[PDB]
Amino acid sequence: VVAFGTPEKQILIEPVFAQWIQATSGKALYGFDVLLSNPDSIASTTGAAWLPGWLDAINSGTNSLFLTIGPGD
Amino acid sequence: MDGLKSFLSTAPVMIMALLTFTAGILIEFNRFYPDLLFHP
Amino acid sequence: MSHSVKIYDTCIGCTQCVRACPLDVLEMVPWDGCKAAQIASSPRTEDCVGCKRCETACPTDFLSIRVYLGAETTRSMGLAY
Amino acid sequence: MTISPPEREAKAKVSVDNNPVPTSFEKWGKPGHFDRTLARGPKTTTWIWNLHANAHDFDSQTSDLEDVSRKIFSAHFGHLAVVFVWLSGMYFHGAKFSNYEGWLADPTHIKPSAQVVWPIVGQGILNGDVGGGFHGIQITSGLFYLWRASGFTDSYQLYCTAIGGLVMAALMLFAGWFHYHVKAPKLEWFQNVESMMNHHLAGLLGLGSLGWAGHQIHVSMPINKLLDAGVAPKDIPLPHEFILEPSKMAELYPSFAQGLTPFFTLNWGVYSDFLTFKGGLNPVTGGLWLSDTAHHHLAIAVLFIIAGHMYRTNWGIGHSMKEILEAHKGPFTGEGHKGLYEILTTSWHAQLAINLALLGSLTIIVAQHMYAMPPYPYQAIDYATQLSLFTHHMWIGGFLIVGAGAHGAIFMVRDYDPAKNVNNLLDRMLRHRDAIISHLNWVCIFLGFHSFGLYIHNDTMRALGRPQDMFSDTAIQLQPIFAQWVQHLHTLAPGATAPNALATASYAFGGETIAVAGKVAMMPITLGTADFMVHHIHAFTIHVTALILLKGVLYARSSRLVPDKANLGFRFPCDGPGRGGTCQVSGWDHVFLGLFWMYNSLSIVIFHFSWKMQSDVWGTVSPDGSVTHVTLGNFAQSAITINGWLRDFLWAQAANVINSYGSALSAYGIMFLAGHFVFAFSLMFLFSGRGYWQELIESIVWAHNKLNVAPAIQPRALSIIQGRAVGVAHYLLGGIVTTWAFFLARSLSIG
Amino acid sequence: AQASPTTAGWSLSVGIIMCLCNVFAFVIGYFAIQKTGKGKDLALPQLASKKTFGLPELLATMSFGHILGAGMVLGLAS
Amino acid sequence: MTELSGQPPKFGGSTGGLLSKANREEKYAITWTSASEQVFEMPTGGAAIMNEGENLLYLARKEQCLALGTQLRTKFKPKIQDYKIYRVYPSGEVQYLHPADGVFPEKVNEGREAQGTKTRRIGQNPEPVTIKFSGKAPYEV
Ligand code: CLA
Ligand code: CLA
Ligand code: CLA
Ligand code: CLA
Ligand code: CLA
Ligand code: CLA
Ligand code: CLA
Ligand SMILES: CCCCCCCCCCCCCCCC(=O)OC[C@H](COP(=O)(O)OC[C@@H](O)CO)OC(=O)CCCCCCCCCCCCCCC
Ligand SMILES: [Cl-]
Repeated sequence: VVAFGTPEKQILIEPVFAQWIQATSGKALYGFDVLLSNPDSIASTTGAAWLPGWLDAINSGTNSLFLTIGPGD
Repeated sequence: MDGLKSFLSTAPVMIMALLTFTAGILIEFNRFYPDLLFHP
Repeated sequence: MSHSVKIYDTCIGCTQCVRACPLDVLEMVPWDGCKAAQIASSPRTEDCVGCKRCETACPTDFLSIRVYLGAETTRSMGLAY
Repeated sequence: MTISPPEREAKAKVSVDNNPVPTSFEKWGKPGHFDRTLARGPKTTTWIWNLHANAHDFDSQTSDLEDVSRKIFSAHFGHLAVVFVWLSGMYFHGAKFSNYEGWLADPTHIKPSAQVVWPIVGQGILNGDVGGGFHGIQITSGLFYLWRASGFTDSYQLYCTAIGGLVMAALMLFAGWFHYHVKAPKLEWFQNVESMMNHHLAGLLGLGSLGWAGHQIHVSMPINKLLDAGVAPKDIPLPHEFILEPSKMAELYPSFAQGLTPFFTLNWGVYSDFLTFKGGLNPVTGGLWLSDTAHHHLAIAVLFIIAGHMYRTNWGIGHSMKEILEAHKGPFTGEGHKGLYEILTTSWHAQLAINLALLGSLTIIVAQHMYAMPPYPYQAIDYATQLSLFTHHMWIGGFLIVGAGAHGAIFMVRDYDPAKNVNNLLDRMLRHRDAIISHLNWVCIFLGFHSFGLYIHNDTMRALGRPQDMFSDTAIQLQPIFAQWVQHLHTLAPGATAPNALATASYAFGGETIAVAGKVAMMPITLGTADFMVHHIHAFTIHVTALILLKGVLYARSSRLVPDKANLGFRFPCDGPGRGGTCQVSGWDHVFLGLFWMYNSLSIVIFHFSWKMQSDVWGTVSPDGSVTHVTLGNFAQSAITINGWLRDFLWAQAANVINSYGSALSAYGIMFLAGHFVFAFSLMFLFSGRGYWQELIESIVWAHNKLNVAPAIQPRALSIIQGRAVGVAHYLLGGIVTTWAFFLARSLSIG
Repeated sequence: AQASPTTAGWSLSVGIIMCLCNVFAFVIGYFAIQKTGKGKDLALPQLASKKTFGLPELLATMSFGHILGAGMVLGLAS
Repeated sequence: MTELSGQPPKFGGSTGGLLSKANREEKYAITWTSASEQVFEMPTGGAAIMNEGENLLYLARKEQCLALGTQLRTKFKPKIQDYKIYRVYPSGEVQYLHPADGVFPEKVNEGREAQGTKTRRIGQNPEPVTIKFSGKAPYEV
């Protein structure tokens, strides 16, 4: 489909499950708002001393901590 | 005759005939309705 | 050295293994376990090369003659030098 | 009792059976009839594969040499029918689906195109703009050039050729049916080798080139002379108008005024107007001179017609081939050729091996001759056409050669009689095959070390920053001195050793740089250290292929390991794990390995050709005359290392195939990936073994039994020999398709 | 600057060259042909040296004579 | 065993014959009586001529002698079932090998002792774990 000059007809499956897992650990990029990606969550309202640093690391696109994924992945 | 029928009914003739029928179906369906990546 | 050639009690005495053997490893000896009243024997396994022609020939449901390859000698390696 | 003609014996050596095989359709409905082992019934899926493997094995089907000969004759007829259908389809697509007339009107500013893709699922992008508003796939077969050389002008002539090709195919088909079922020639008829040879040299080759010389003089040459002058194809009279108006022939060639009298009175010189010997190329079109080719075909007709008289048939004069064979025997060869006439008249595989060898060699010769002496108009301008035809004829020749080795081995297994071969050539070669094969092995090792080893030395020296220690024209030179000397002799031939030749036979040996349009048609092809190394690589690979195949033939009967191999047959997997393991001892397996090695050799040959022509030949000439080659003359310094071939040849020139997406050449990149895939796929069959696959089939069959879907024809893993056949077939297909895509994309992208 | 061919056959090309080559070819054929008289078609009353030993021998040696003669004519013609 | 007689077959020579092993290690001999001078296939490549009467031939291996023996007994008009095969050592010692008791092994014969016999099926061999840390395999017990 890309050879014939029509790359818009690609079957591109979004890896929704791994993105959702990333969200559960705090990755807000996808907007799933589940567990550590939701401030109201009981999993995130614990006062865990690691949570601010873990979120700050996992939500900056400057490292290899849960690299953003797409149909290629 | 019966031998010609038994030959035209052999496995390669029948499998190529069915493959041709299915290819015609798919090619024509994509001719009149192309680019169906998914259902609306 | 040599390979090991065993003959089991499912032998029907058809002798096809002896005819297949290209090195005269096998013989037919009298027996009473089958109708043919004969069983295959391997009295010269020191000449056996292990080409498995006997096993190819055996008709019984899984072979009644079995060749287990063992220690390699110049006779068993089919060497002419 | 079908259609019975009178007789047609003509009081000749004809002897036929009136109706041995009756016509019926029932054996069509019984697949496997020709083999006793298959007529019973398929119990395992192996029966299926065998049904295709023994289809043409007529020897294993029947013991009557006469029936085998009749089968082969009728199958030859059916094969000619298939080829006639193919050629007629070519002419039909050129007639009704090609821009042949638009191309003829302006060949320089247009590209040869046939086959229009149907616009669907986006494949309509494959209809690239070839010129004059025409959109299609560009063809590299060079059909348009052969057609312009023949004298074609209208699509209706090509359509008539296509209709005639269909009719000729029907003729060949009916002839095969009639000569196998009705009048079937006896065995005694095929064994007249003197008669057959006289006819083939005189009637097939001689009369063929005679008739084609007639057509070239009457149709090709005048139309091509009018095309080269620019009279335009719509204004040139039809070919028959030159026969109906001999004044029109005299106005183009005044020699036609004097009539046939110079021929009958041996006054041939006045025929200089159309019987010429110029030598070089046409300045307007870059091809060979059609008058030179007409004179050539005329002399070839003369030579072949004369040669068709040496052998004796019914009238006493001639030669007995058995006599000539039996006469030749010396102090080194005992009885020489005593017994060869008998095996070359009762064994089909012997003739087949000889003929495959010579035909493959001849096709390689055809590639190497047609590239440097472009016989067709505007052929050398199209580097894609040139490269494509070259590599195609190369591959065909190599395959025919591998088949020659195969059928030599088959003859040895099936038709060898030791009583009929006592102390002759065959006997003594079998008696010193150890000497032969050991020396060929040593030559192969010496060639591998002294060709590829030079490349490895150069890679290591260059990597270490030691260019002065390399093998190259600028360091340790390895000059192809003898080839350079022969090139120089060729250059000086016209006017000296070739007085009546105006120009050199091929400008690849030297001379001016003949250029048509913006591109260079042909120019001298210099030879240096890199050429030396590549040529010795060619020598090495050809010698290794010959080693494998010759060993396969010479030991197909026996070896020190397997002394009774002749009883095992031509084609068998092994003779056990014993004796250390005896895998691939058969002649068939030697053919199997020789296939890979011929692929290796020919891949290197075509890579050498492509790179050398892109570096030191093809290019653009300026109005000043400056030649800018396709890849800027990079061969001499890059083709001396393997990294040079990986970077400047493969990696560099692969840029067109990979970026072909979204363009008309995208199918080439697709087939590129496809060839890579099939090559990788073959490695599963070649690297594994039947036992694993059968055991896996066991569990899959158990799962079928669980749901009661097990088939009555039990699934069996591919046989050992079949595993290898699948492996080699897919290896060759994948690799050749990869390089087909690579070559076509690269050559079409460089304009 | 091609090969000149005598200009017209008249008396020199024929007889003096062609007939002589045919005669000498007939001599060498009568001297060296193995199966002299056994063709499917036989020869009419022998007498001289033309159809004395078979139509096949005569025809083959006349063909060879014309080969020799064409060679001679074209060669000496310069 | 004693001495071996017979005439060498008519043959001009091959590269496939005996090597250093024949003198250094062991060799094999096959004798047979032929009714006439007839051509046969040499197991080492080529065609040889056997003579009427007795013929002795020296080969490199026992399998080569047995292949020649099968060819003699299967490919000749009056079949030759008379060939005897011996193992020849460089000490001059000759050892009669085939056919063992004067009778081809394909057919039964009295006075033959069974060897390699196993009084059970294949599926009745013991488990290797039951015999590990011995030196035996399940077929050797
Ligand atoms: C093997 C996996 C695979 C899958 C997932 C797809 C999927 C798809 N491809 Mg693709 N393709 C593949 C392999 C695959 N392809 C390969 C190997 C190639 C190389 C040859 C291609 C090359 C390719 C091209 C060139 C194109 C596609 C296109 C398409 C799309 C067209 C679908 C369509 O409408 O067709 C037909 C739709 C149908 C419904 C046909 C079925 C009709 C049946 C016969 C009737 C049955 C109905 C039944 C009676 C109803 C009963 C209901 C029941 C409840 C009672 C589709 C989403 C097209 C596209 O544009 O993509 C968007 C297109 O142009 N593919
Ligand atoms: C109503 C609009 C329409 C129009 C404008 C066309 C136009 C065209 N069609 Mg199409 N087609 C249509 C409807 C239409 N079709 C429908 C509704 C179907 C679904 C059944 C098809 C399925 C179809 C096929 C399979 C083929 C065409 C083909 C063709 C072309 C040749 C016509 C012909 O009869 O030659 C010859 C016709 C045929 C060879 C097949 C006739 C099609 C019938 C309906 C199906 C028969 C196939 C058979 C049941 C199973 C295949 C086995 C095989 C050995 C035949 C033509 C330009 C042919 C083509 O593309 O040429 C290369 C062709 O192969 N069409
Ligand atoms: C109506 C025509 C007709 C009929 C019914 C028969 C009948 C028969 N032929 Mg015969 N024959 C024919 C035409 C015909 N033939 C032609 C045209 C030729 C010239 C090539 C021959 C030459 C010939 C030979 C040499 C032999 C037979 C044999 C046989 C018998 C074996 C059955 C068989 O062929 O298996 C089934 C065959 C098929 C289903 C054919 C499938 C297509 C094959 C695989 C390839 C097609 C290539 C094609 C022929 C080439 C031209 C095609 C091109 C125009 C596209 C059978 C009774 C064989 C025999 O004696 O049996 C022991 C045999 O050796 N025939
Ligand atoms: C001058 C006489 C003559 C000619 C023209 C041929 C020609 C041919 N023979 Mg034949 N042959 C002859 C005499 C002749 N033979 C005799 C006397 C014998 C008995 C010993 C044989 C026995 C023999 C065998 C055993 C075989 C052949 C085969 C062949 C074909 C293989 C070559 C090929 O494929 O090239 C290219 C093919 C072509 C160009 C096909 C066109 C030629 C047509 C069919 C005949 C010419 C038409 C006719 C002469 C009138 C047209 C010319 C006129 C208008 C001026 C070939 C067409 C092989 C075969 O069967 O091939 C199918 C084969 O197996 N020949
Ligand atoms: C080193 C010696 C030598 C060499 C170089 C060749 C090489 C060649 N031979 Mg030759 N052959 C040889 C020895 C040799 N042969 C001897 C000693 C004899 C006497 C028995 C023959 C008799 C022989 C014949 C009768 C023919 C050849 C033909 C050929 C050419 C085949 C080309 C081809 O396959 O294309 C395509 C094939 C063809 C155009 C014609 C195919 C002819 C048939 C199919 C093959 C021969 C059938 C065979 C004689 C049947 C009888 C054998 C047995 C069943 C009794 C080829 C170049 C053929 C040829 O055309 O010569 C120019 C051919 O007609 N050979
Ligand atoms: C004039 C040439 C010629 C002749 C007439 C023969 C004749 C014969 N050969 Mg031989 N051979 C040839 C060329 C020739 N071959 C070449 C060029 C090679 C090198 C590859 C061989 C190597 C060879 C071997 C190794 C063997 C034979 C065998 C045979 C015999 C069985 C025929 C057969 O294969 O069954 C039917 C044919 C087939 C099943 C072929 C189909 C499979 C092909 C290879 C697939 C190719 C795919 C296609 C080209 C490209 C891919 C497209 C795909 C996706 C559709 C037969 C008498 C066999 C034999 O037993 O000898 C007695 C055998 O063992 N030949
Ligand atoms: C890159 C892959 C590769 C290589 C290098 C080889 C190597 C070789 N093949 Mg082989 N082959 C291959 C792929 C390869 N094969 C594949 C895929 C197949 C399956 C089809 C085969 C099947 C095959 C067959 C059937 C045969 C060969 C043959 C040969 C030998 C030819 C003689 C020769 O070239 O002299 C020697 C060349 C070399 C050893 C290449 C390396 C030399 C380097 C440059 C020098 C090394 C310097 C020094 C020694 C390094 C020492 C390091 C130090 C620490 C000790 C050769 C050793 C033929 C043969 O045996 O000919 C006699 C033969 O019969 N091959
Ligand atoms: C640059 C070329 C380099 C090669 C020169 C050295 C030649 C090597 C072998 C010497 C003898 C062969 C020459 C006499 C040719 C010849 O026939 O000699 C004569 C003799 C047989 O001749 P007869 O007297 O028997 O002639 C009667 C014939 O009708 C026999 O049927 O041949 C032999 O003695 C057998 C050995 C030949 C096999 C040796 C070939 C080895 C392969 C070497 C390949 C080199 C490549 C050459 C390049 C094309
Ligand atoms: Cl480099």
